[PDB]
Amino acid sequence: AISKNLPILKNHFRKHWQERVKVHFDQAGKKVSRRNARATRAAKIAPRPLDLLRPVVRAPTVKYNRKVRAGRGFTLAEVKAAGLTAAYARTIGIAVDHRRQNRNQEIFDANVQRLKEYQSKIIVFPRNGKAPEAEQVLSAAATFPIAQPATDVEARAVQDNGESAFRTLRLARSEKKFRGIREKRAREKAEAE
Amino acid sequence: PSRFTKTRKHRGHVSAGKGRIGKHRKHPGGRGMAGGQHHHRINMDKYHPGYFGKVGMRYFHKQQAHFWKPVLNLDKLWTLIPEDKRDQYLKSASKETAPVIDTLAAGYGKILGKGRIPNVPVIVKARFVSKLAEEKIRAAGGVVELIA
Amino acid sequence: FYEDYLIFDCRAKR
Amino acid sequence: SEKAGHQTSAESWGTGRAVARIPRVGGGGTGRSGQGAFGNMCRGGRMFAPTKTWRKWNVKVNHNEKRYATASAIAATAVASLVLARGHRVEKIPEIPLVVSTDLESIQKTKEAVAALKAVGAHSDLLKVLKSKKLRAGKGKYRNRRWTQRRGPLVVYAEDNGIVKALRNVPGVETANVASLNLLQLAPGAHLGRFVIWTEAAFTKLDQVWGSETVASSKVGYTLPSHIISTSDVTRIINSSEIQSAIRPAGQATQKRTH
Amino acid sequence: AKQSLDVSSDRRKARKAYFTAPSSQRRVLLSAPLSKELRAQYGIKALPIRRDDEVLVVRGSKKGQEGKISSVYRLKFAVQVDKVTKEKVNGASVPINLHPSKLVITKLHLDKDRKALIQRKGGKL
RNA sequence: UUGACCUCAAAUCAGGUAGGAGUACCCGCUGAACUUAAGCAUAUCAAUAAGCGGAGGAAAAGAAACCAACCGGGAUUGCCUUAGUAACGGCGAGUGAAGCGGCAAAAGCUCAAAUUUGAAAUCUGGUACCUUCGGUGCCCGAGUUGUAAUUUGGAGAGGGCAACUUUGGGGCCGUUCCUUGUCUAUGUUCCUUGGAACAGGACGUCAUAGAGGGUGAGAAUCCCGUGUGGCGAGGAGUGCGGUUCUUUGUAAAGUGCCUUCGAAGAGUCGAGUUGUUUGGGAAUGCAGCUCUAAGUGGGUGGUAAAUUCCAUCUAAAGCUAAAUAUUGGCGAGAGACCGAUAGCGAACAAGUACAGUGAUGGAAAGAUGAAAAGAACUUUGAAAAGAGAGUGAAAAAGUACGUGAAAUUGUUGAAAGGGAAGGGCAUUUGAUCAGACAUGGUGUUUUGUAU
RNA sequence: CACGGACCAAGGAGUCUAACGUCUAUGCGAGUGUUUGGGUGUAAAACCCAUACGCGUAAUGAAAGUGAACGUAGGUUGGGGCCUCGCAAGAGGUGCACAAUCGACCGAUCCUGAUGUCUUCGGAUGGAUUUGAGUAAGAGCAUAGCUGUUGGGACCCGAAAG
RNA sequence: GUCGAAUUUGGGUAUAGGGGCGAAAGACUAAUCGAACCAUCUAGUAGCUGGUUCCUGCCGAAGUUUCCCUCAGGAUAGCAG
RNA sequence: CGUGGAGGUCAGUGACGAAGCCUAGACCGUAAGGUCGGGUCGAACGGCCUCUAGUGCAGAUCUUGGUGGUAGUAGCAAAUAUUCAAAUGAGAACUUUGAAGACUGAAGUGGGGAAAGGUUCCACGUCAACAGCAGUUGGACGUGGGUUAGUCGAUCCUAAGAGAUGGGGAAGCUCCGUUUCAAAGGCCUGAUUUUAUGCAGGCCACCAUCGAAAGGGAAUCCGGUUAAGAUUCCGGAACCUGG
RNA sequence: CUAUCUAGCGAAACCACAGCCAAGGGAACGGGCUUGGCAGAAUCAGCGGGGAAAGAAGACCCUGUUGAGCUUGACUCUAGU
RNA sequence: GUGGCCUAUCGAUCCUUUAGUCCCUCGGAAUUUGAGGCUAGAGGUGCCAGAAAAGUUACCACAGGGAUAACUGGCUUGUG
Repeated sequence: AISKNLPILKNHFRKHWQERVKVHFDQAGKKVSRRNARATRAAKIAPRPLDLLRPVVRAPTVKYNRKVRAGRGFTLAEVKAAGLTAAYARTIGIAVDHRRQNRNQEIFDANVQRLKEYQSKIIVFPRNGKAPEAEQVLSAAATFPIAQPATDVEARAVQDNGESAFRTLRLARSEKKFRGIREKRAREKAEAE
Repeated sequence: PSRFTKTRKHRGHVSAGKGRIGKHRKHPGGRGMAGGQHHHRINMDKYHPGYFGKVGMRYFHKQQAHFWKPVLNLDKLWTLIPEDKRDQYLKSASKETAPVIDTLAAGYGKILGKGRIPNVPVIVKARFVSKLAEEKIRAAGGVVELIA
Repeated sequence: FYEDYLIFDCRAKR
Repeated sequence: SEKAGHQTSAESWGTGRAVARIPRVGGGGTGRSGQGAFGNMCRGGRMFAPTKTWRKWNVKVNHNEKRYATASAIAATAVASLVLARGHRVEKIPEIPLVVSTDLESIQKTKEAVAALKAVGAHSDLLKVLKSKKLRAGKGKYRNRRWTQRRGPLVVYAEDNGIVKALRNVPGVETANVASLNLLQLAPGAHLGRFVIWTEAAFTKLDQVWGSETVASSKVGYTLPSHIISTSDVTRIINSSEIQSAIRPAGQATQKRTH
Repeated sequence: AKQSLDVSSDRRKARKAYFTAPSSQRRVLLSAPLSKELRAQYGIKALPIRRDDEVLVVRGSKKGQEGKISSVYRLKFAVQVDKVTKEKVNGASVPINLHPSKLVITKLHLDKDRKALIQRKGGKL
């Protein structure tokens, strides 16, 4: 069972796995079906673009916070600031997420400008008459792509003020480590008489 | 495939390369890593030492994202710059136009000092750095500015 | 199917 | 079928009945009763290692290797030593790579399309396909593979305005766009040197599609594969001048039998 | 070749469709071509055959014999003609089952429905 | 005395509804052991099989009492990855998720808790009529122990001020979708073989049709079809595209500022204990008992507890497409699959025949020939059948039928043979058999005058 | 004087998979991997593609955490090949890989504990018969194949049992 | 042997598998009983036996070490390619 | 080396005969195996470069099928027993008739039934298989006919027992229990004379149902009749129930 | 009455190939091998020396890290109480 | 002089416990308990490279063994 020098393997095939083996022969036919469904939905919503406008939004999780990303909806404050309601926006092609909140003016302003560009880029046909032909597109996310904000410039001058920037991190670590002990020593000093 | 297999060559030969005495049987020593403290102990102690026991302290709900700190050594540090401008910034060994290098946006978390950048000034935007790395950068004439 | 009875001998066997 | 061979309730009878210990079918009155069961050596049985659908059917090939191969296959179109080796009947051809006008891309009718190729010189390669229709030999005949035939040329366009449908019915003839260029068409059977009829627009776009020493490829990151040897004729290298300046004289090529 | 997804290129299915065909589809299967005279006179190439038509044999060992149809044996995929028979040893006459594809019509049996079918196929009468 | 209410009943009362089948996939309950650990008791097999209940074309889940600790994200589902990781585990064998990120698909919402109180405004049923998937009127009834309007936490409501903005429903005809019908090219021209030409050769034609099948042998061109387009028929339908009639509405909704308010789910959360379960570790979830809350409260924040803060949701009520699954059913298309001891058990009157008290078990069995033309007739015989004749391309195809192997047997022929036969090296004997014996050559003694 | 075999036909036993090891071939190369998916198509094919993700490029400690040049990226011995002298033999110089060996560097452990300071923080410097699956002008990634390993019915047949 | 009864017997009826019934033999429970039969889990496991399908060419063993509830087996080193 | 299939080529072979099979006929190869000739046969098949695998049998008390020696052998010997003639027939140890001799010996080899079987009953025709020899015969084969009830039985009653309802358990398939902690139903006379059946009275309380072709039980016997039916049909003579 | 012979009918067990001995050696008791003796078609009835005759993967014994039935202050549990 | 003049006198993982550093962690941020870790020992496995473990079967079963008994035979011949 154990034999010559080979790594310890962990193969989880002690159950009845060969009752549950899903080989995706479906892949190509299913891609075809996806494409045809997209085309069908398009034909049903013939002027409309098959996808809503989603916002630009900053990612969680410090691994990814450096990156911006597409989100769910435009944060009722943002649509009010852009000058229309959520119940009307949802009918115009704008996704609204009541449960996210604005904590940053950069993202707020970015999504607001996104909404303005959208409102200028679209035309909304009246409920009455003409149906003024408009040669539909299929991606709002392609028209309004998600743009990574530029953080700085390519070249700058050097501002070296001599505190060495590893000492900095080290002292931050130290004061976070000994915060509570120091507050306790201060309390006990104040306790003196 | 089947026809470059030695099974085709074992045809006619009785035991199929498995022995007349030893007789390929089902599981003549166990199944799996059985016998590790027992009849397979020598294999385990010779080739997989440390397999038995426990060594330290647990971590419940460990996410491999608080530990994201991909490292970059100084020896590279210009691979982050496109080649269209590298020679320019190197021959213009100049302050007041020194290039800024955002390692985080490139996907790095810490800078390390393996070896020998040139003597050009550079601004390095990093989350963390090492002592020797910063020493070498500002010896080349640049600076590190911390970010998050 | 058949279990004939004459092959059964324990005389002189043991 | 996973059920195959196992739709029975068979149990070995054991020892003491003067029969092999294979599982046997119970009951009465049938003929099947008493018969062997469940085993590869047995009739009505289960085959050994029943075929599964989670066999690996398709294969990853690296993209740059696919491209190396398609490029080599294209390059072998410009070599008659390889094109005749496949039996494409190009001995009466003036030159290869054979190129024609872009007016062929706009032909709508098969009669006009085929007359063009007759005039160009593919007449023999078409007639070969007409002459080579034979029944298949295997059991493929009653598995929808009843006929075999050769391939004619591969016509290559840049834009289609009727030529695909013009040649859709002609036996052997295949059509392709320059951007795709199936290797299954360019090196059939893995035998290099298919006879290819390019158009001028295709023959021009081929640089845009694969690149050169001066332009880009239209495939991101793709540089054509570089040679490890400058020329493939090495006798010329050996005999040029400088080696021969350095070389010791030769022997007689069949040693004298001494003793 | 075939481009439709509703059409099958399978020997098994096509042969089964042939042999398990009902009498209404076997009528279409057992069509015969017209002679040159009738093709020029009606503008038609073929037609489904029936019982009082006159016909001429153009393949086989009965090649060259004319005659009127006697019965369309659709179950046998065949046509029986009067004056085309096998004379047995016991002085009997057994009709010979022929295929209409090996036949040529010289004279039609006409009716409102055949005339309509012809006009539908683009004929002139 | 009479008439009501509450509760409980009966009626072949008036109208309806549930059951059973199928069950591949789906929601749940119950619930193993074989097995692995080289023994075995935890563990694993497995939160599986069997068993029970209940659904649909999908189901379930689902609009956060979520994830997080970020510059924060934002219903659910599914795929790549996370990860064979963190963790569990006689820390042994072995088991083992989730957040992040990329993508597919995307859709959001409604009740309870409020006095309409200047008017139960609500609703089933019956009945008459009508333009009938229903509507109008009238009449009983339900219901204040609360039916409609208003609101659902993202908010919102009651007053006060101010302005603006936007609306509904039927027809008709197309389009869409489904089912379905019909029509739309080109040789059956010569010669040979053959029983048959669908083969071979020659000459051609059509090709957006050289896919496939049939036909007396390999058929684009004989037939059905294929390819390309056209002409219809019946339906479903509000999906939108035009036209037309009704004007819905002294109605409804949205929006700004000020003010007073802002109800928000209890034998539930939560705790102890037990049991089970989980990767969940001082206890992940579920259930049982016991205890049992609160309202600047409660829950979560993956090490129990006290103290102090912070962040984040808002349970104990509820609906909702799509992406996802699918050995079943209906309908289609394909295969480097099997090719009648194979492939489904079943290519056939197969879940048949047959066995068994029963549950249950469970086969074998394909091919004459193009066409029965399936052998008229004569004769021997009691007859079966034979010999002849005859059909057929063939009876060396005669329903014991395509081909027709071997074991095994018969006849004929040859050969040998004193308790085996068989085999090897070598030869005799007998039988049988392959190969080289032309070649270039002086040459014309030559006829056919150059052979 | 051990087991199977009366005879013949047909059938009949190291397979496929998930993850891996060594070796080998191919492509690219400090990068590599198109095929979850999107586009596209003569439609399960072929062709094209973004963002991520995986592996590798940094190890080490249980962890907090820290994190690879004194030097021509070291010295010494040997080393193919190359250069110079030589008619050659041989002599010298440079010496990749590779082997051995003494060192330097990174991390852990044990010490030493500077300027300084929230006077309890910080940890410079120099060490050590200690230790690492490390550094020292990167080699890997993907695919394919033989062989081997583990799990799976697992080369075929085979229990008593539960 | 027994033969007017603790008799013999039909039919109906009850008792069903760790259960029944038993004047007790572990006897009977449909030719099945020291735990029936059917199907499924199940191709249950097997360190044990048997078998394991073509030619040629080159090379060519071990039955020994240490450990193992180890002694009919494995890991390990050795022999071989 | 060989096999099944796949891409490619040989514009490969082929109804003027593909593949297959037989061939003490030939040739090649160390061999695996290849090739040719002949005969049979009738429709497809191969060489080379590559791909692929359900790929090569002497064995597994292997599987399925088929066939042998054994061997014209063992053997077709329990139940006392057959014989002669004729007829039929192609043919007679076995069929039919007759004559004779025997047995069962009324606790029968008789005559009837229950269970079970299911048309075996009976006729006609008939002998390929079956009847362990035969066969003109048959429970065989083929074609047909045939079972008549107020009284015989079932049907009805209860037995041991089974089992709904109400209710109670159980996650549940279902279990308990059968008069139970139930509001558990129907019978006579009428009274009216819109009239059909309400009200008038009164009575009554058991509390499903199933369970016996041998228990209990309303009533039929003779004679005759068919190839085959009879307490059933005909004839005659009776009886019971209900109205 | 069989056996026996005949007419008709017509199996099975078993079978590597087969069937003369002595000794020798040899898996230590050979039908075959070595050495010798010997050895003449085809056969019938009987027989029971041999074929280590056939019948069954020894049922005694041992081994198995295979079981079951039964017991008990074994180990661990449990309905009930 | 790093125990006994020398050659023998002894013991893994997991679990518990103790000593040491008074160091790391309890992963939203702190203090104090508690818990977990790192380094070095003890608690013991004598079948001593370390399962947690009573019998019977004259009712028996399976896989196998001539690796292994009970007969003959054969080597031997103590004993007879």
